[PDB]
Amino acid sequence: GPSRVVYLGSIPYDQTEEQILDLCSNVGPVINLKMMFDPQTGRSKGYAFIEFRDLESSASAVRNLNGYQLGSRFLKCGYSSNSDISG
Repeated sequence: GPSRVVYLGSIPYDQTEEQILDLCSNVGPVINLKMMFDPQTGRSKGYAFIEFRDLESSASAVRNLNGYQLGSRFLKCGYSSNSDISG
């Protein structure tokens, strides 16, 4: 059914968690954010899970961030679940 959680993919590898939190906060209030990193190098894997406070905000993220041009990359954004953001 509906979800507060989205995935955000194709993120430039140099984007920080702070930057992605700013991008998402613009869309709406964020209550959790998990950026994926390589366990050894710490290098970004170029995707994240974001949980918004409400359903309107996650829907807005899917609408506004899917295909959003961030530097040279085109973001992908769709619905995810509690399982994804919890690991």
